[PDB]
Amino acid sequence: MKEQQNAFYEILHLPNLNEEQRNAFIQSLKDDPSQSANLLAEAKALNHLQNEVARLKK
Amino acid sequence: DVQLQQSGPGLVAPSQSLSITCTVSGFSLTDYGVNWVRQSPGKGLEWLGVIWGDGITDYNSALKSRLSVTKDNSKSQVFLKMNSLQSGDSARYYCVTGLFDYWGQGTTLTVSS
Amino acid sequence: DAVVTQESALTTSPGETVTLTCRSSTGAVTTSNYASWVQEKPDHLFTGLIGGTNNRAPGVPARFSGSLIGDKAALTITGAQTEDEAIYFCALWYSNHWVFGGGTKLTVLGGGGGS
Repeated sequence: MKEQQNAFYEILHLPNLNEEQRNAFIQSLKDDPSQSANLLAEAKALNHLQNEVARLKK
Repeated sequence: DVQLQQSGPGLVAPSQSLSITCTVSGFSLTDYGVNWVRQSPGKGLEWLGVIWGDGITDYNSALKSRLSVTKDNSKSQVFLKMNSLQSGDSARYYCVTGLFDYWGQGTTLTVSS
Repeated sequence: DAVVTQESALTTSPGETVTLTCRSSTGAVTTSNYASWVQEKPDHLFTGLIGGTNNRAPGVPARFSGSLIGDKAALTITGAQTEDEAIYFCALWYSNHWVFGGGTKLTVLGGGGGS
């Protein structure tokens, strides 16, 4: 519960995720809270890649 | 004007390890990631790992226990270390930016059987 | 354990349009695979072309473009030039690692102009 709360918070504050990606991680966290750690890591990686995309748009 | 310049010893035969330094200019390592990839003489491209702006590092899971990718944000340098080398690690090693958009010039490593 | 597959070879000629594709064994290629395309020319010289499905790297000529077509990623050269004869690799991101395709050897037959 608290771990899902923390995971929600971190995912919603990843600045470069788009809303489709955010929604997907939120739903995955609701479906399988025991996977929070892995899901959070995966979201951070997508955020990293989105940041690279923003660099290449620029 | 992005530039990735590779240096370091490459192979150090006294240990059986590889050390490569990638010096980057044109962007801050605090913001953007750097990949390492290799290409063997008769194979394709193999991704080794990436170090992101915040220091998080993702590794190739088949090689992770032998790999260390680190960086110095102030020197704009990224360091690849690969240990316990075998002849199958002979390859050209490249540092690259986050979506493979800019490549270093490569470092050749040949490990004898 | 994803496998990325590309055409082994394609042949074009100056001024034609050619599309190279990049297939994922796990299903459709999506935005979150960040499909990226690199060119290898002789003496092991690599140049990035497209990153994150459809973004041209700085300095890359306008004739290169990236897209998703059906279930695959695609690199299109609209008006091929003789210097585009090279090997083209695609890379796809899978949750926590990159996987490269085997590369496509593009032959550009004949002589042409270009940008």
